[PDB]
Amino acid sequence: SDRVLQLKLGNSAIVTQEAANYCCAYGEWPNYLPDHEAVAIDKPTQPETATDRFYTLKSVKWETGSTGWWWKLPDALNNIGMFGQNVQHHYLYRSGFLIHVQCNATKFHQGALLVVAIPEHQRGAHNTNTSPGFDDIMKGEEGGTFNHPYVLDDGTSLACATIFPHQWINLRTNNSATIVLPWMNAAPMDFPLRHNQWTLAIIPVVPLGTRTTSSMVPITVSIAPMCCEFNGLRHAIT
Amino acid sequence: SDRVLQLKLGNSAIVTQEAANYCCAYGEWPNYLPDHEAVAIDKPTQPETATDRFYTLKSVKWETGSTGWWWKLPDALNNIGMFGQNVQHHYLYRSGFLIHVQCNATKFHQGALLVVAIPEHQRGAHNTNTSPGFDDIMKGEEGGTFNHPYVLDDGTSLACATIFPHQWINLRTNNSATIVLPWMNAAPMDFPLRHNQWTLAIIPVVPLGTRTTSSMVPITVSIAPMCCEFNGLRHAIT
Amino acid sequence: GVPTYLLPGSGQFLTTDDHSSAPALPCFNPTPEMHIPGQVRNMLEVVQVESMMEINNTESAVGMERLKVDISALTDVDQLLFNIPLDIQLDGPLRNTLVGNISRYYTHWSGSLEMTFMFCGSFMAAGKLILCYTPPGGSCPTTRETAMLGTHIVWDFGLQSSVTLIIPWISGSHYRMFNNDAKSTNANVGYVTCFMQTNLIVPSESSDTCSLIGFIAAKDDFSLRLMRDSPDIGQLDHLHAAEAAYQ
Amino acid sequence: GVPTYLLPGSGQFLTTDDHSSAPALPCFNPTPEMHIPGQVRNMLEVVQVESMMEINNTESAVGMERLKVDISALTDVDQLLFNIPLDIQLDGPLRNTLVGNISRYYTHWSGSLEMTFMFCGSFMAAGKLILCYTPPGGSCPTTRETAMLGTHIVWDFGLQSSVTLIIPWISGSHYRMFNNDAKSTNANVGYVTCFMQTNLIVPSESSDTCSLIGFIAAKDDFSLRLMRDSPDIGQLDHLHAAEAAYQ
Amino acid sequence: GTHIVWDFGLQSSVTLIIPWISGSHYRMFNNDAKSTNANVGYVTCFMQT
Amino acid sequence: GVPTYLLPGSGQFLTTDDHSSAPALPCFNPTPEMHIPGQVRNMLEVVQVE
Amino acid sequence: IESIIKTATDTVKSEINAELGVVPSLNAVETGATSNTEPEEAIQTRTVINQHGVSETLVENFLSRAALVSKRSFEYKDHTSSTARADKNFFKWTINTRSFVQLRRKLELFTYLRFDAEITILTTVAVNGLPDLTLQAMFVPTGALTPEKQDSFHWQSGSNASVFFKISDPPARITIPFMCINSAYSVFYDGFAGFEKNGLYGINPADTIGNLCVRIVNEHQPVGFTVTVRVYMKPKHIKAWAPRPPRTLPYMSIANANYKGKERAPNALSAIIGNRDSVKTMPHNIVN
Amino acid sequence: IESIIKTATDTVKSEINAELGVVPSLNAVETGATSNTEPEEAIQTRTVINQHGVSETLVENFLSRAALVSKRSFEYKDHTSSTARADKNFFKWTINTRSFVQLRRKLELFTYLRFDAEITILTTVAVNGLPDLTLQAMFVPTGALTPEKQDSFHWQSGSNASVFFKISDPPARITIPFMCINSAYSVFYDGFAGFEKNGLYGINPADTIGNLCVRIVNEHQPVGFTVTVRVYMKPKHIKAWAPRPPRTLPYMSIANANYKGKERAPNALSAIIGNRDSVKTMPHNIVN
Amino acid sequence: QINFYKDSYAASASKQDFSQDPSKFTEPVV
Amino acid sequence: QINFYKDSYAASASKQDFSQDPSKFTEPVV
Repeated sequence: SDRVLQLKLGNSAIVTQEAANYCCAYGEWPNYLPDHEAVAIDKPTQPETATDRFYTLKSVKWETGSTGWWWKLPDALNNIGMFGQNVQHHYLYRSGFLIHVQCNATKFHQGALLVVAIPEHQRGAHNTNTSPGFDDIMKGEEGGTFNHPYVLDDGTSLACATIFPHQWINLRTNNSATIVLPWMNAAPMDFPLRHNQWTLAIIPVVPLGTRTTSSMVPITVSIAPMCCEFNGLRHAIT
Repeated sequence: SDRVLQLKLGNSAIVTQEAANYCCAYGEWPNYLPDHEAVAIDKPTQPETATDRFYTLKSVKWETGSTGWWWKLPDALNNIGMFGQNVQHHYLYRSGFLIHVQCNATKFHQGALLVVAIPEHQRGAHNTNTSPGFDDIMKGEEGGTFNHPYVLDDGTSLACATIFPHQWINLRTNNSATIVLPWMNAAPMDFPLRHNQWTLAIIPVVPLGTRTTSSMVPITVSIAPMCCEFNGLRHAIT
Repeated sequence: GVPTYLLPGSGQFLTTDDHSSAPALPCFNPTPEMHIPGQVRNMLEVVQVESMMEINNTESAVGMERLKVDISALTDVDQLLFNIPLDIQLDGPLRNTLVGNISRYYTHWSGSLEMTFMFCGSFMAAGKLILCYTPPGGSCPTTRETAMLGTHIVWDFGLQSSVTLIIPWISGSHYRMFNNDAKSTNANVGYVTCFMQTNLIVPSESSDTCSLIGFIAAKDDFSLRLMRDSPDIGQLDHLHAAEAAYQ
Repeated sequence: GVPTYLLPGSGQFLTTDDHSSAPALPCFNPTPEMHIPGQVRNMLEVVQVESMMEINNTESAVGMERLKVDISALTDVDQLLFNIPLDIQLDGPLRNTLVGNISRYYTHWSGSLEMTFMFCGSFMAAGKLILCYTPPGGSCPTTRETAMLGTHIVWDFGLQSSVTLIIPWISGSHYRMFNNDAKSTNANVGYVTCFMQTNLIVPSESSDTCSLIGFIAAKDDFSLRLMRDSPDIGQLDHLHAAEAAYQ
Repeated sequence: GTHIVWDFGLQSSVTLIIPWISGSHYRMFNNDAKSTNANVGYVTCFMQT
Repeated sequence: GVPTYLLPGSGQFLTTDDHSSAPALPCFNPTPEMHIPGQVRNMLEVVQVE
Repeated sequence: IESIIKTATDTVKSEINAELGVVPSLNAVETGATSNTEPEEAIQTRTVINQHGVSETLVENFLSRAALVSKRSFEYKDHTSSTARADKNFFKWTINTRSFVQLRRKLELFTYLRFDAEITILTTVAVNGLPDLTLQAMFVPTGALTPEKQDSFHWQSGSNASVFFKISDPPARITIPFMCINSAYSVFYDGFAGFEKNGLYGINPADTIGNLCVRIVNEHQPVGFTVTVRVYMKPKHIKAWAPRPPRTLPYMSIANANYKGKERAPNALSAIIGNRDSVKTMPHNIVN
Repeated sequence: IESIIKTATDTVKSEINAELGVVPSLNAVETGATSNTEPEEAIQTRTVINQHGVSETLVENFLSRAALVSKRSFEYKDHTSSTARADKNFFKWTINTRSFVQLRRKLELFTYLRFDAEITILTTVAVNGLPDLTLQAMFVPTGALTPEKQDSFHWQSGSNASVFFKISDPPARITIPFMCINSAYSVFYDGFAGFEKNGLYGINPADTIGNLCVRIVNEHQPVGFTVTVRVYMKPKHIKAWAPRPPRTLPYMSIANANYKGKERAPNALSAIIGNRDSVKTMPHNIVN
Repeated sequence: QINFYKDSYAASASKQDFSQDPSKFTEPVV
Repeated sequence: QINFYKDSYAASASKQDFSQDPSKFTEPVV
């Protein structure tokens, strides 16, 4: 019953027939900023269909020697569509996210995906005291490959990464994880071009293995912003 | 509607047709000393028409290279009329003031006057540790020219001088500022010949500029004492 | 008697502690409270009063020329006249203001600002200006097409000689810090720029170079917390006659 | 005044004392509380979340191969696949878990555990496993006839891809200690072993070496007390740039 | 644009609803496929995975 | 016991402080108050005399 | 309109306003009133329930922070051979807010102040082991007889409020009341104290608290010690009237408001705020 | 379902369960939910009234233990000949939870923390008899003017909250409030502080408390002393959001989450948990 | 708060007077 | 418990909040 799932946001819609469930992250559904929590006094633009929709990122090739993939939000979406133009034209944004990660293979393939959405993923560089620069963190639409996903690239543990909002894409059971992220920041709104609240992290805990003809199995990510607000209108930056 | 203003005090009266408003200083209108605040026990003489009237000071020539003008109250009025004779014959006085500064030019002239009434304007001398003497402070009816009005001659800022009761004579908009000063002293009454509570300060923030024939533009000051009391009768001093 | 024990923090002089202390002069009768005009019971009364900006904080503006901005008739279209650094907590045109000098006794500040510009040309001088508050993130806008996308006010020169550019409190955080870093997301406020909407147009008998006095106050939204000592004042040695206060 | 006397324990700084202390910034207004998602008010919320065991804590399993257990088709009958050291408080597969890292901030722990094993073979891969929690006292059972006498779960591989081996709280004592002695009656928990119930049977196009991801959480029975500092972290010298926090 | 993402499982068909997005109430024939009164849009299909 | 802490101003002898102090002679019975003429309870009685 | 304001004010939402006659952005500075243009009236706002407390900007909380007002290191030794200018184990101090500029600029924000001084006297000692010296800090009024020796008979304190305290003790804290003859301390006194023309300008003795004569009660010890006595004043029960421009230029003296300014901007005479290149030059520009 | 839980939950008794359709041991990890298989639902239990309190696992009790955050031994002597790098009788310290790894790993369990710092400053002294030195610990905000000398005029503390304390006294304990501009301290800040691309990654200055400038109030004494000032921070009134994996690898720096790991297991990069022989090898085996 | 002295000035600082009137400064006009 | 200060943050640690919700972690699903 819960294996089929249609997610209608804006003009976008995604059906999936092998779904596990959809994780409302920390039991919290996205909402607009209420008046008692509001800080910016000007009226925020809430486009409600130009941004609240599935922006499908570039697929990444799920392979044998793959270590992982990570997309930082909203850095993955700051140049895509009307979410990107609202990001560049506004100082503030407040948006939840509805990540729907697509990855399917045959009934003969095996593998497990830790589709985990990490709030405030302060990365660390390996074997140096220099902090990761702007190019090492803000990859944009492409995302980044994990260097050491066993420690989640910040010295922590992958083994405890299920404390975050996560779902699993076990190619045996399902083929789509869905994580519905609220606004996770200490501030009510924030500057999108220099801060990323959620970091979608996709990790091969069990690698792609089969004995049949090796078709390309990619991992497609469709991140939908939810309940977007934008304060502080100005010229675009990009 | 508020551009015309007639101020009837005693036998004196002043109409003005380009007025901004009249500033009741710190939201306080002058009054006589009440019995619960009274200190001197003898019955004060309250002449009510011999002093409560506009004593028009000498006009000062508003020019290009002018730095400013200041009149200390009641030092400007301790030798003028029946206010001056009540000052010289009495140890105490308690009087509010109604300063009406007149300065008009054509509709082709430009300039801005910071007509600001500074309570307890302890002046400072420049580039010396010697305090300003009696002649540097108690100028009398003539008043004094500011030496460095950008710092109000006491190291403070002209930029914050609008914290005091002030009005502006912008020759574009109006031609008369009117500041209605109450009794501003920690003591209820005081000795007039050695203390000055209010200091009217008139500062060229925008200098007098035009391209027409350079008529003399002066600044005329008409200070009216209000609600005068005088205790401690004796012989005159002058 | 009463079994007590000293906590950590016993016998230490915190400067900002609030405890009743021993009266030196017992049964003292203070002077009775007289109604003195203009009582400040809260420093945000002082902050909400307008006070002149030094927008002309350049060289060759000596003293009082720093408080006014000289605008002229221009032959080019839509030119920049001035831009204002909006760092209250840092050095700039807002520093020597009532909103500025009081907020430099604090570190975290919130609430909306209020820029008022009084034109001081002739009555015959007609002109129009735009006053664009750009929220931060990008560079200071140098063309008017870049700046009017932000929060602005267009101002005609007639009977009323002043507009209010309300600088709205647009921040992600509840407050904003001092950091000595004017380019920080926690500290930067934005950029107020001014452009010729049309032009400053004077006749042959008015002065061609009119002036603008720029004020800033704060609004009722304004707030200050995390009190610090002011960086506006310093003390290298003892002041003069301070040794004579002991003699 | 008030006749007092200092007790023993006066003027001493206990680190874990709970006393009201002097506010440095008086009449401070903190930032208003915003509803941030996912508040932890009790660390047993963090413990009851599943988290991967490193059952494959061997050499030649480099990095992420330690989180999964490779099981294969076997020609012998009823073979041992893996066994799990159950010492939460000591080093072992349970250490780098949410039930493990939080309990190493404590010494005495109670309540039932919860082992969940997610099979990650193909959909065509069919198999059955037994997961025997043996209560302690004897050796780790190496044959299945020895181990299925204990608490076990038999698990078929079909639509649902995970069982829960509830490790019941079987202890004489109310809690269990850390001692650096894994063989103590107060500290030892037992042995979870896994055997082929039938076999892992894959077709010719599935991979012959399927995987098992082993999770452990705790239950609502779980409890922790006697807080200590974690042995999972150490500090030999000062960290880098820690001298630069003073400069 | 308006899209639908479709998984291949038990149900073997999606419906891409082409919504009536037009300024005009109707749409013409003109022999001009590039006209604002006649052109409808473009349905494309891409590999999701 | 009672968690206390010493303020600044602890252990200092202010001369004009007004605190109850330890009686040297306990259960002392002072001499009974006799009506002596001309009690000054306020020094402004002394001042108002010519 | 006097009203109780505990938090900063809320922001009401507003809509598109296109109205003749009502021009709320247009205001008159020439009246002297600060512009009453609400943010609702100027731009289009949302509903914001502002919970920011204004309590730390209270003038009581502004000025009731115990700031330094006096500091003398003075030698503690045999003074039989020393000159007759240094402190022979005692110092008089006319209690004076003007000596240290952080508290001075805060108290010179206002014209009239009504506060109670909470004097905390921190005595600290250095060797030219440390002794546990006892100190007397006799409060003498303004102009009254100040002692001439360490062991002079003015220190017997028949009526002057002495406070006896030790170095090993917590710092001696007394409360000087509101001791002005007027209803507020004249922070600035535009006038003269005397009736003759020789009086010092600006120095009202009613603003002056009094003398703080501080001696070390112990006799002279065979080795000399440098005893530094810091005095901290906390204004409390504060009523404040008529705020002023904060002083921008550096102070020159404690007796007056003389000014010289820095040599260059910032805080110079010809240029208080630091200079930039042009009026259209942004100094801290976000260049990417 | 939010509920008040004071003790650990009771265990109900259960019987033989042989039921089609209801498979409580079978659960779905792929949903991300932790398995709701009760111990009653998996094995056959008895009635257990569990009275074990959960109060010591409270996040308030977890983090309100006063842990070390700063430690400087600094020389206390004549600094007229010393180099211009060492502490000339004062040290500034940007208040920083990241310097010591026991409190750091506890505070980095969560993403967002809302706590009040209960700063206890333990000053201890050694000789290069012990003096009873008085210390000032002036709390400077983040980035504000820090003093340059021991006897500089920044220490007069016109508004900065100085705490004056002695070595012989009990340790000075003050309460730093919740001083973030946001509604919680961002323990991890995935982002940059500045608008330009030169900003330091991970360091939110809103997470930074401020500076703790600590000097010794006494002058220099003829012999030199090594004064070690330990600062202990107790988080209190703690609200905590979004817990994280505890850090397994050793810390490299205080400015970032860089990792190198140990050379060998345990806590190495390629192997966090210590190795064993095989997956079917039990290390601590009861062999009799 | 505590105030075991006989003088009302000797008490702690009265940090409770939230009555403010900015309209005698921002709108000092009649 | 005692709290003779004028600031509510200056009090002792509030070790009384026994409200917990593990179901936003153990069952975060819809």
